[PDB]
Amino acid sequence: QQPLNEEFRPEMLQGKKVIVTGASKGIGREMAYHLAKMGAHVVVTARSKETLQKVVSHCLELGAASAHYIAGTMEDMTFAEQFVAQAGKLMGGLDMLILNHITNTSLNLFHDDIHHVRKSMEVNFLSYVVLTVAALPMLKQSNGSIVVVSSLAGKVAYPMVAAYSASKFALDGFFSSIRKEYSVSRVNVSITLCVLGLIDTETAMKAVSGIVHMQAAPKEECALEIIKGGALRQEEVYYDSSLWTTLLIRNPSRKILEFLYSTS
Amino acid sequence: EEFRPEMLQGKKVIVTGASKGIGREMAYHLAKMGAHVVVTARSKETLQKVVSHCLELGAASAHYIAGTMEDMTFAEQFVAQAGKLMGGLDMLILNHITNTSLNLFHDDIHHVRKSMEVNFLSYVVLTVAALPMLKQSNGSIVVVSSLAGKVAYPMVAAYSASKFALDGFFSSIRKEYSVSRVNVSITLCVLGLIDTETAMKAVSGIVHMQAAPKEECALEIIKGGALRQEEVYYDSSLWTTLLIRNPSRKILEFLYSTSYN
Amino acid sequence: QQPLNEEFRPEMLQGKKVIVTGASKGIGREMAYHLAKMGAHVVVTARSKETLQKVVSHCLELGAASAHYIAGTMEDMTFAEQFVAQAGKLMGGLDMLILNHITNTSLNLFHDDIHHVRKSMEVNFLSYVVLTVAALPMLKQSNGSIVVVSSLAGKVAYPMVAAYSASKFALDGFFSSIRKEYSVSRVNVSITLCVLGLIDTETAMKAVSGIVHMQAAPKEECALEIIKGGALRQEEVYYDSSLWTTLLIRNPSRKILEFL
Amino acid sequence: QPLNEEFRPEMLQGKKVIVTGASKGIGREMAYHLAKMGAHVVVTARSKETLQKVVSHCLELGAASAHYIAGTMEDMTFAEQFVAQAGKLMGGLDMLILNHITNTSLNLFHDDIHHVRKSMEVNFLSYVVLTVAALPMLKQSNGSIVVVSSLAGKVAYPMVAAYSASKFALDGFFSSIRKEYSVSRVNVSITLCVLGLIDTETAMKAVSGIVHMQAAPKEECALEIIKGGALRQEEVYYDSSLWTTLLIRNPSRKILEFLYSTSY
Ligand SMILES: NC(=O)C1=CN([C@@H]2O[C@H](COP(=O)(O)OP(=O)(O)OC[C@H]3O[C@@H](n4cnc5c(N)ncnc54)[C@H](OP(=O)(O)O)[C@@H]3O)[C@@H](O)[C@H]2O)C=CC1
Ligand SMILES: NC(=O)C1=CN([C@@H]2O[C@H](COP(=O)(O)OP(=O)(O)OC[C@H]3O[C@@H](n4cnc5c(N)ncnc54)[C@H](OP(=O)(O)O)[C@@H]3O)[C@@H](O)[C@H]2O)C=CC1
Ligand SMILES: NC(=O)C1=CN([C@@H]2O[C@H](COP(=O)(O)OP(=O)(O)OC[C@H]3O[C@@H](n4cnc5c(N)ncnc54)[C@H](OP(=O)(O)O)[C@@H]3O)[C@@H](O)[C@H]2O)C=CC1
Ligand SMILES: NC(=O)C1=CN([C@@H]2O[C@H](COP(=O)(O)OP(=O)(O)OC[C@H]3O[C@@H](n4cnc5c(N)ncnc54)[C@H](OP(=O)(O)O)[C@@H]3O)[C@@H](O)[C@H]2O)C=CC1
Ligand SMILES: CC(C)(C)N1CCN(c2ccc(N3CCN(C(=O)N[C@@H]4[C@@H]5C[C@@H]6C[C@H]4C[C@@](C(N)=O)(C6)C5)c4ccccc43)nc2)CC1
Ligand SMILES: CC(C)(C)N1CCN(c2ccc(N3CCN(C(=O)N[C@@H]4[C@@H]5C[C@@H]6C[C@H]4C[C@@](C(N)=O)(C6)C5)c4ccccc43)nc2)CC1
Ligand SMILES: CC(C)(C)N1CCN(c2ccc(N3CCN(C(=O)N[C@@H]4[C@@H]5C[C@@H]6C[C@H]4C[C@@](C(N)=O)(C6)C5)c4ccccc43)nc2)CC1
Ligand SMILES: CC(C)(C)N1CCN(c2ccc(N3CCN(C(=O)N[C@@H]4[C@@H]5C[C@@H]6C[C@H]4C[C@@](C(N)=O)(C6)C5)c4ccccc43)nc2)CC1
Repeated sequence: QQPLNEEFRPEMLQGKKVIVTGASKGIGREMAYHLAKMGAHVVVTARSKETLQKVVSHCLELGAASAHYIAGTMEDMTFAEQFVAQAGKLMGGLDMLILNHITNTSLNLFHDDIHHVRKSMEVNFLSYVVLTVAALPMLKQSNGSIVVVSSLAGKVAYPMVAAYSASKFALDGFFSSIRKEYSVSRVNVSITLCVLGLIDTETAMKAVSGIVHMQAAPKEECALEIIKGGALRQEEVYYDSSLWTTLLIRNPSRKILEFLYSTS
Repeated sequence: EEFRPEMLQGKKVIVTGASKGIGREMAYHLAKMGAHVVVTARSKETLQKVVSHCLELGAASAHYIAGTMEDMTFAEQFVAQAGKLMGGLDMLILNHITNTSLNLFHDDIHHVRKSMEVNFLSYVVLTVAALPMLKQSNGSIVVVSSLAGKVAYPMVAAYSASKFALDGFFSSIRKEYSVSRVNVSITLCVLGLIDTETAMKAVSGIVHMQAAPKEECALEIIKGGALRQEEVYYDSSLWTTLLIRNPSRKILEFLYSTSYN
Repeated sequence: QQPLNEEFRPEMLQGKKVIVTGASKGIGREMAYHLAKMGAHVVVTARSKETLQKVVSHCLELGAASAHYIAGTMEDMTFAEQFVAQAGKLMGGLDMLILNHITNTSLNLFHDDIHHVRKSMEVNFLSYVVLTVAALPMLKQSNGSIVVVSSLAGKVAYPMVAAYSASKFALDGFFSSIRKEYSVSRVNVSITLCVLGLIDTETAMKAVSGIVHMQAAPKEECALEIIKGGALRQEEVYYDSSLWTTLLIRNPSRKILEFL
Repeated sequence: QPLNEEFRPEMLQGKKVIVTGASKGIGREMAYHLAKMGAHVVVTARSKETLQKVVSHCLELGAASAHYIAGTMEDMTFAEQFVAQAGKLMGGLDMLILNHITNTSLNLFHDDIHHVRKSMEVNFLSYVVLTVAALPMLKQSNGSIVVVSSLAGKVAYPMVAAYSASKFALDGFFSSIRKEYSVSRVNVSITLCVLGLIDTETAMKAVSGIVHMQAAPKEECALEIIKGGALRQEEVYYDSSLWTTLLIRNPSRKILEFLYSTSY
C-alpha cells in the first residue's frame, strides 16, 4: 500500500478504535498501554480474564477513551469471529486490528509433535485470517489498518522453533498476497507485517534462558514501533537490537520479482 | 560431483501427487533410472496407468497406494506400507497439493485451512513417518514448493501461505538435523510456472507468461534431491533463478546460529 | 548526512548560485537549462567557447537570474582553481557545485593505453577534487551542496571502459570518505553521488553504437533527477532505465561496514 | 575461472614472482613465504639497505633465487624498467604482486591535493604501468596479477580519503580488465585482495591515538594473498573477524555485472 509520508505523532491514535490480541502480557500489553496513553478506544483479548482485567485497569488510568477486555481462546474460530463483532459494538466501529497472540511455545528440537505444529498453525495463523475476515467490513468503512505481528523467525530459519517459524512464514505468504489483492481491487485497508528480533518479554526471557545468549530489545519501544508502523500504513516494520538485522533483512530481489509480475 | 542417473538405480523412492503433472514426470524419470517407486494420489485409475508406464520405462518396481492427504492417518499408514513394500526408503518426494484456482481471497477460510492441512501439515506427518527409515539409509526429503512460496502474488493467498510455511518448517528442521547429526538431507524446490495441464487450465488466460517444461522440471527436482542441495530453482527465465537467492537470509541465519548453546 | 525530508519543488533552486561543469553538451547542458527555468544563477564551463555562449543565451531566455560562462580545459589544474574563484565572484557566492565533465572516451579493450588512464584520472577525478577544494570556503558559508556525476561503471565493473571505470570508482572512494569526515567534523556541506545508467546523450549514443545494445534513459529527466537529489541533500542518486538496477545497486553490507 | 583445488606451497616452487613494497610489512612477509616455497623472487621498494637484508633472508629461507631493484614507484620510467629487469633476472614472470603504497597517515582532508595526486600516482597509476610492462611475460606463462587493496577500497572510512580513492580506482580498473580478459580469452588471472587492519609496524603507528580495533597477523595475511593469487581467485578477503568476510561480498554487483554483460 501507500504509506503516509508523515512523521508519527501520538495524536494520530486519539479516539481511534483499536483491537489488541494477546494483550494480557508481553508486547500486546505494552501496545495497549501506549494506545491508552494516546487516548484511543481499546479492546484487549487473551485467555486469562484476571490478567486482562489488570491490563484494562492500567489502560483506564493511563487515559484511554475507553478500554474493555473479552477473554477467550483463539484455538476456537467461533470465539475469534464473535470477539471482533463484540469488540466493534463496544467501540462503535474499528480503525486498527493488531493481531499479536501466539500459542505457548518452547525451544525444542522437532521430533513427532504434530499436535504442536497443527495448534501453532491454527492459533498463530488461521485465527488471524478469521479475525481479518470478521474485521474487514468495519476496516473498509474507516479505511483502517491490519497490523500483523511476526518475527525474524518468519523471514529466516531458526532451529528449535520449527512449528512457530512455519506459522510466521505462513503470515508473510498470506498477508503479503492479500496486500497485493487489496492494491488491485482498490481496498483502502493497510496491512503492516512486523518483523521482530528477540524482545525482553517475560515469556521470551524464560524460554531462551540457558539456550540462547543474545541481546533482547525493550518491549516498550518495540510496542511503540509496531503502533507507529501500523499508523503510518507501512508494509513492513523491522525492530531488532542489531542493525545489521535492520538493513540486511530487507529483500529487494523479492520486490523486483513481485513488481515484474504486477504486469503479467 | 555431477549428477549421474545411476545414483537412482535401485533406490527406494516415494512420490506423492504422482498421478499427473510434475509428480507423474518424476515417477517416469525415476522409472527410466531403475529406481523402486511407490506413487500416491487419490485416483486409482490414473495411478494404475502411471504404474504400468513406470514398469515399461524400466523401473526396478512400481506400485501405487491411493488415498487423500487430507487424512493424516492415511499419510502415516501410507509411509509404513510403502517402506515395508520396498524394504526401506532412500528418498521421500513431497509434491501433492489440494485443488487450487486463481481467485481473490473472499472469506473462504475453509480453503485456507484445507491448503494448510494438505499442502503443509500432511508433509510434516509424512516426514515424521518416514524419518526412521531415512535415518537408516542417510536418505533425502524433497519438498516441492513454488516462487509463490518465496514472494507474494495476488490470487493464490491460501496456496502461498502453505508454501511459505513449508520453507519455515523444513528450513528450521534442516538447521536442527545439521546440529544433531541427522544425516537426512532436505531439498526445497522453488518452481516458476510449469506447463502441467492443471497450471495451464488455472492460469490461461488471467495471466500472460512462459511455462517451463514439466519433464525437465521433474528431472531438476530429482537431480537436486540426489545431490542433497538445500534449494533447487527452476523457471523459464535464468534471470528469475538469480533473483530467488537470498544471501542476506543466509548471513542472518549464520549470525543467529552462534547465539545457540 | 541529513537529507531534506520534504518533496522537491523547483522554487528550492530560485536565486541559488550554481556551477555546472561539462555544460556545453549532453547532461551538463540539460542541467544548466533546468536551473535556468528554475530561476537560478548559473556559471557554466567546458572548452567549447561558442557552444557555452549559445548555452548562456538560451539560459537567460528560459529565465535564469544570471548566466555566465568561463571556458577552459579541466586538464589544467590552475584553470580549475581560478574558474571557481571567478565563478563565485560573478555570483557573489556559491550554493551548489555540479561536477559533471569527463575527458573524451570510447569503448575499447585496454591494452597499453596508460595515457588514457592518466588523462581520465586527471580530468574525471583530480580536477573534481581541485574544484571542491576551491569551492569549499564558499559552500561552508552557504551550507551548500557538492553534486558528483558518476556512473553504474563507478559501482560495478564494465569491460571496454577500464580507465573511465577507475576514475568513477575513485570518485566514490574520495567523496564518500569526505562525506564521513564532514559529518564528524560538523561541516554542513552535503555530498551527492549520482549513479547513472546509459543516458540518450549524443556522445553516449555514438559511443555504444554497434557495441552495446540496451535502453537509454532520457537526458532531460536524468538532469532533473540529479538536481533534485542535490537539492534534497541525498547521499546517492540512482537513475537508470531498468527498475532492477535502482533497487539492486544499494549496498546494505557496505552501510554496516561503515557504521563505526 | 579459479583453480578447483586446495592450495599447496608447491604451487609456488620455481615460480617467477615480483613483490612490490617488499622492504617491510606485508610485502616483506610475502617475499619470505615465497622464498620458503622455493620461488624465484624479485623484490622492490625504495630502501636499498633493507631490500638487501630481505634478499639475504630469502636465500637463507630456500628461495630458488632472490634479487632486489630499488626505486620509487612515483617514477613511471623506473616502474616500466623495473619489470623488464625483473624478467631478465628470473627468465620470465608467473606472478606480479602489486603491494606498495605511498606514505599515508590518518588525517581529515582539507586542501591536500598533493597527497591526493601522489596517492593516485603511486597506489594506482604505477600498478597500471607495472601491469602493462608485465603483460607480455604474463601472457607467455598464463600468469597472475595480484592487487593488494583494502576494506577502504570497498567502503568509505573518514581520515583516508586520498588512499580510499586510490584503492577504489584499483577495483574499477582491474575488475573491468578482468571482464575484458575473460571475454577475449587472455589467460592472465587478476586477484583483488581486500584487507582489514593488519598488524604491520606502519599500520600500528598510524592507528595509535585514533581507532581501537584488533589487527590481524601480517604473516597469515601475506600467505592468504599468495594462496588467492595461486588459486586464481577474483577476490581474497582477510580480516581479524570472520563477520567482515561475510559483509565484503557483493552478490548484487555480481548479478548486475552479469545482466550488463549480455548487452555486449
Ligand atoms: N518476545 C519476543 O522475543 C518476540 C516476540 N515476537 C512476536 O510478538 C508477539 C508477542 O510476543 P510476546 O509478548 O513475547 O508473547 P507472550 O507469550 O508474552 O504473550 C502471548 C499472548 O497471547 C495470549 N495467548 C496465548 N495462547 C492464546 C490462545 N490460545 N488464545 C488467545 N490468546 C492466546 C497470551 O495470553 P493467555 O495465555 O492468557 O491467553 C498472551 O497475552 C507474538 O506474535 C510473537 O510471535 C516476535 C519475535 C520475538
Ligand atoms: N505447475 C506449476 O506451474 C507449478 C507447480 N508447483 C508445485 O509443483 C507440485 C505439482 O504441481 P502440478 O503437477 O501442477 O500439480 P497437479 O495439479 O498436476 O497434480 C497434483 C497432484 O496431487 C494430487 N492430489 C490432489 N489432491 C490431493 C489430496 N487431497 N490428497 C492427495 N493427493 C492429492 C493429484 O491427484 P488426485 O487429484 O487424483 O489426488 C495430483 O496427482 C505442487 O507442489 C505445486 O505447488 C509450483 C510452482 C508452479
Ligand atoms: N551519457 C551516459 O550514458 C552516461 C553519462 N554519465 C556521466 O554523465 C556526465 C556527462 O555525460 P554526457 O553528457 O554523456 O557527456 P558529454 O560528452 O555529452 O559531455 C561532456 C562535457 O564535458 C566537457 N569536457 C570534455 N572534455 C573536457 C575537458 N578537457 N575540460 C573541460 N570540460 C571538458 C564537454 O565539453 P567541451 O567538449 O566543449 O569541453 C561536455 O560539455 C559524465 O560525468 C558521465 O560520466 C554516466 C553514466 C552514463
Ligand atoms: N597494514 C594494514 O592495516 C593494511 C594494509 N593494506 C594494504 O597492504 C599493503 C601493504 O601495507 P603495509 O605492509 O601495511 O605497508 P608498509 O607501509 O608496511 O609498507 C609499504 C611498502 O611500500 C614501500 N613504498 C613506500 N613508498 C614507496 C614508493 N614511493 N615507491 C615504492 N615503494 C614504496 C615501502 O618501502 P620503502 O619505504 O622502502 O619504499 C614498503 O615496503 C598496501 O597496499 C596497503 O594499502 C590494506 C588494508 C590494511
Ligand atoms: C548481532 C547481535 C546483536 C549479537 N544479534 C544476535 C542475533 N539477533 C537476533 C536473532 C534472533 C532473534 N530471535 C527472534 C526470532 N525468534 C523468536 O521469535 N522467538 C520467540 C520468542 C522466544 C520464544 C520462541 C518464540 C516465541 C516466544 C513466546 N513469546 O512464546 C518464546 C517469544 C527467536 C527464536 C529463538 C532465538 C532467537 C529468536 N532475535 C534477535 C539480533 C541481535
Ligand atoms: C523476472 C521475470 C523474468 C520477468 N519473471 C516474471 C515471471 N515469473 C514468474 C512468476 C510467477 C510464476 N508462477 C509460479 C508460482 N505460481 C504457482 O505456484 N502457481 C501454481 C500453478 C498454477 C495454479 C496455482 C498454483 C497451483 C497450480 C496447481 N497445480 O493446482 C494451479 C499450479 C504461480 C501462480 C500464478 C501465476 C504464476 C505463478 N512463474 C514465473 C518469474 C520472474
Ligand atoms: C537489459 C536492459 C533492461 C535493457 N538493461 C541493460 C543494462 N542496463 C544498463 C547497463 C549499463 C549501462 N551503462 C552505464 C555505465 N556506462 C557508462 O557510464 N558509459 C558512459 C557513456 C557511453 C560511453 C562510455 C562512458 C562515457 C560516455 C561519454 N559521455 O564520454 C561514452 C557516456 C556504460 C558503458 C558501456 C555500456 C553501458 C553503460 N546502462 C544501463 C539497464 C537496462
Ligand atoms: C563489522 C565488524 C566485524 C565489527 N568490523 C568493523 C571493523 N573492521 C575494520 C574496519 C577498518 C579496518 N581498516 C582497513 C582499512 N584501513 C586501511 O587500509 N588502513 C591502512 C593501514 C593504516 C594506515 C592507513 C592505511 C595505509 C597504512 C600504511 N601502511 O601506510 C596506514 C596501513 C583502515 C584505516 C584505519 C583504520 C582501520 C582500517 N579494518 C577492519 C572490520 C569489520
